[PDB]
Amino acid sequence: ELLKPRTLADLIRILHELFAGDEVNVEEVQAVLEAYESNPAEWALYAKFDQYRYTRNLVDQGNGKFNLMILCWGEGHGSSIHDHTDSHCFLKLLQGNLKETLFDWPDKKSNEMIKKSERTLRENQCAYINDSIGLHRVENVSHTEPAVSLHLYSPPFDTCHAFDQRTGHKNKVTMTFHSKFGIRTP
Ligand SMILES: [Fe+3]
Repeated sequence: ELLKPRTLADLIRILHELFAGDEVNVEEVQAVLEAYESNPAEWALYAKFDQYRYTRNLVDQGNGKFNLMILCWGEGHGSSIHDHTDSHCFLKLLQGNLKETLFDWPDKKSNEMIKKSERTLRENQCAYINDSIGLHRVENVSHTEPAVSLHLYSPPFDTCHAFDQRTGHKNKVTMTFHSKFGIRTP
């Protein structure tokens, strides 16, 4: 029985129920994430920005089944084209807008990675991606509005690959958390 999360804490409790087992009902997780109405007071603790690039702020470790984090994107901040390390990845906008550009997996031959499509994710919308679907880049293209997004990855992962748009070549990157449970972790 999927009920509307009343608060971020309620959403976290519901997610612990949806990940109690070994598999993931993607549509139900996406539905509950989308149904939570962003309330800035509830996540202010995690909204720690950096002037130079987006930050990753861990909110919950999902009893080992998933990492729930909040990403804070300053104006013009964006990610690399990347994969998701054989994990499910849900992205819900809490504030602002983000541009998501989708790319297919490159072939072994060096070549320009041409985008398949792009879309604007708006406040409260939840997107989903996994390696079977493809790769993506996420960017806050706004010149005046910082963006904040809520991400859930299952299983949790600490590394992924960044892809060079000019060649398709990839390199392993290790993800680092700017804060954990509201505490800056330098
Ligand atoms: Fe991603």
